[PDB]
Amino acid sequence: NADRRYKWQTVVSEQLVGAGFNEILNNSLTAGSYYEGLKSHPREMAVELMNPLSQELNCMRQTLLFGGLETLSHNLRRKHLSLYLFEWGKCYRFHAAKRTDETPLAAYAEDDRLGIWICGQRVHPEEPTSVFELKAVVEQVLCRVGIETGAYTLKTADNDLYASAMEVKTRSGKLLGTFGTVSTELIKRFEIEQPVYFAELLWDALM
Amino acid sequence: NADRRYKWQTVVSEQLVGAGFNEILNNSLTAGSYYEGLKSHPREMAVELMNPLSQELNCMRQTLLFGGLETLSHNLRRKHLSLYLFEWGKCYRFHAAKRETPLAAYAEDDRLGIWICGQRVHPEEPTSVFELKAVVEQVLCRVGIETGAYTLKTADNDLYASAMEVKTRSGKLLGTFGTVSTELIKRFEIEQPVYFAELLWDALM
Repeated sequence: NADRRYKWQTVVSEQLVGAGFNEILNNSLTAGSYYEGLKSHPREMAVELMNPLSQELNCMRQTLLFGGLETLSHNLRRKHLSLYLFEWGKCYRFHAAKRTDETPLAAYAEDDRLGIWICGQRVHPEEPTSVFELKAVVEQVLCRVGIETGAYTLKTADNDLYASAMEVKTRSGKLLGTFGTVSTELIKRFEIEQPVYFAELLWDALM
Repeated sequence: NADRRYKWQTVVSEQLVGAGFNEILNNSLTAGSYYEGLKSHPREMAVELMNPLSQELNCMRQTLLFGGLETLSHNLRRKHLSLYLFEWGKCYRFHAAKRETPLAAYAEDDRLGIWICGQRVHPEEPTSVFELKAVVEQVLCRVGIETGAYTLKTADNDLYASAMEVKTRSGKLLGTFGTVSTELIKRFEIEQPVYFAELLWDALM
């Protein structure tokens, strides 16, 4: 139910704002090139527009990450020293068909996500941010919806969006999300001269 | 469901692309100033971002209209003569709740937006609201809604200079189409009539 979930959303948003965050909102339209060669979100699983105006800008996003990188790139150019951002938004993919009886792509799928970015200088002298600050806010979001630290563990991930990342996975085996340090190649691509810590939480799993 | 909704959407999209339309996709983030003064989508009904980076771009859209107007204005001023656009997307708002919560209810709904602008697609003849009416009927028919199933009634919707509501025998609103307000197309520096339909996907099926 959209109204009940929205009430929980704003409660989590209140806590992030309290921790110093800004809310952002990015187009679900994105660049196909962002996804070339990824295994975490393959280019071939992208939902493409029909007869788009641009051949470059023609995919729906599979992750919230890149909209965030763009917003970071943009705001780092404008001299923001310290960026703590979050975004609620839907993501989209095709699932590959298991059998070769119809089409290469079977189901279309969408899912709700919370994206969280910390970059630059720590808000409290020369002190940079770290992934530990991100872990701490991630843990507190889980906490705000009644998920205790004993209910899940952090495991090393193999996610090529990241240089290194932990998956948050419940005692029951529900993937809750991922957080870590965005891969070197991806941050260079968006001309970010500095590390970016990103978490992406699966809202359906937290509800 | 999403996969099923998606399957019908593409069916309709094929028909639109077949009649010359490009699919577009705009941010659900929009400018509040677009909504000042409107009765149809009042500014105060907007779902707002919390502590946004911009005091101007801080609202979620209530209609698909303005993102299209942005898109049109962007492509016209780059010498397009003819623009036929459609977009699938959610819209957002608060409304009065059911008389035990003090809070307004958040609502979201899937919509189809259709814009026609410029020279009619193949003599040098302008496009017209009648082209859009035909398209709308052809979309309705594709999802199994015969012309006898609904009527057109004159609308009072300040997004439009003039517009028609599409409504079922029972009174269910299926959508709205018409000619965009003079003041709204001037505000986006479009120098030319824009014909816009907005269909309520949830009501069609």
